[PDB]
This record gives sequence, structure tokens and C-alpha cells, in this order.
Amino acid sequence: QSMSVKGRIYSILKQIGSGGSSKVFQVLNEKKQIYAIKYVNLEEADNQTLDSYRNEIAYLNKLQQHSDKIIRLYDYEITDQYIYMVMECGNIDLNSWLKKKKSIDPWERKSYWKNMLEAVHTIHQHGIVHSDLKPANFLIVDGMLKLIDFGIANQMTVNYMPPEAIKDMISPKSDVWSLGCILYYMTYGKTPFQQIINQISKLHAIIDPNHEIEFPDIPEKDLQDVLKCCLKRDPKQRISIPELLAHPYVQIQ
Ligand SMILES: CN(C)C(=O)c1ccc(Nc2cc3c(cn2)cc(-c2cnco2)n3C(=O)OC(C)(C)C)c(Cl)c1
Repeated sequence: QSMSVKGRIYSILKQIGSGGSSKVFQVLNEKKQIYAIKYVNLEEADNQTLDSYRNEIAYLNKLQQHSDKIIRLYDYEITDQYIYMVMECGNIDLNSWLKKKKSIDPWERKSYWKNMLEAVHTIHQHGIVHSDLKPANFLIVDGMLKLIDFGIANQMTVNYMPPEAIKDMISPKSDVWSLGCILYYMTYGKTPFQQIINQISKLHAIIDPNHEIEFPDIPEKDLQDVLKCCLKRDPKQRISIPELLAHPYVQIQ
């Protein structure tokens, strides 16, 4: 099986994953270099959906020059029938990696955490709030974490959902909470509310101040401060990304 993107021929090795409308493959160019190709069928796509797809591609393209913590998009082919996106190949998504890895190295965690802040910080600088941050969004590329999507594409788990989202029934700070849950998972092996199976009661716990989130004593006092600061229910009281970037946990070994 083979495909053509802007004149260049790509041999398919395997399908990495498949969404609703789209499919991602592990491919090879004529010089036997590896890439990931996102193929999106546009036959059933409506105007709003087409525009949201065009918008994420635009941002992914502009944000290339601003941060290397954003997945590389080398080429793309857009017609009325499909989209082909030529990207760099990552080893594994952070979610699938965390499911396999029971115990995480404190150095790896610090490194991945700084990467996530850099990627999320970049999208904020451009006025984008992902609003749906998850481990899955992040890709391990040569021991570096890279942000895969910006949330704009999505809508074509609730364990990472901020309280202000459920209470409103969203700002840079909504992403802070979600990142804080990713780090809480990377620290305690569980998300702050994983323990609640009933999805109704879970949402109640996320918005309830009487529900005190546990922060068991860990040898990294700075990491525990990061977690307490990120998981503040009041967005006004919650720490910011530029602040998190100067925190001793990020900046000191
Ligand atoms: C069990 N899983 C799936 C793995 O072990 C595994 C995960 C990721 C991989 N690499 C990869 C995935 C990629 C990209 C580059 N490289 C680019 C994207 C992408 C899609 N929209 C924007 O960007 N993308 C993506 O959506 O991937 C999934 C579907 C896994 C999130 C590989 Cl080879 C294996």
C-alpha cells in the first residue's frame, strides 16, 4: 500500500491509529526516511468541520517556527475529498507509555513536565486554549515530549476536566488544571479523582471544595507544591504557565 503527497511517494508500514473521519499511518519516503501521515476523508465533512480542520492545520504550520515541542508538519495535501498531513514519527504517546510504565524516573518526569509547559505555553502565546488536555495529546519524540493537537480539530475521559468547565453548565488556567492532573498521574500513579467510578459523582467531586484532594508526602517537596498550585479549584487562585516556568521544580535539579 502506497500514497502520494505533493509529488513525493510514501510506502505504508502500518496504521498508528484511526479516529472517526481520519487515519494515521507509519510511512516511508523514497530515501527510506520514516514519517507519520494523517489521512482525513472529507466526503462527509460539513463547513464548520472543514473550517475547524483548516484552522488546526494553519496553527500547526505557524507554530512550527515558535517551538520544537510542537510536532513537525513537513508537508500537506488538501483537496475537497481529503487531507494528507506529512508529520514526524513519534515513538509512542504519553498515555500509552504511562499505561506500560508503572514506575517513572523523577528526572524523566521533570523533563516531560518542562516540555508540556513549553508546548502549552506556545499555544497560549497565540491565544489558543486547548481545553481538553490529555496524556494522549503528547508524543514522545527522541525522549522529548511534543504536543500533537490544539483542541480545535477535536469535536469533529473526564479525569483531567477543570472545575470551571463543569460549574459553567475557560482560560489559559483551565489547561493548568489538566496539566496538573497529568503530573499528578505521573507522581501518584492515579489522577486526582480516578477513585470515583460513578461519572456523575466524579463531576460533583471535581466542583466540590469540601472534597479535599490528597497530596501524600513525597521526597520532592517542590513537585508537591507544583501539584497543590495547579489543582486549585478557583482559577483566580490557580498558578499560571509563565509562573510554573519559573517554579523551582522546573528550574532546579
Ligand atoms: C499504541 N500507540 C498508538 C503507539 O504505540 C504509538 C503512538 C504514536 C506513534 N507515533 C506517532 C503518532 C502520531 C504522530 C506521529 N507519530 C502524529 C500524530 C497526529 C495525529 N494528529 C496530529 O498528529 N499521531 C497520532 O495521532 O498518534 C496517535 C493516534 C497515537 C495519537 C506511534 Cl508510531 C505508535
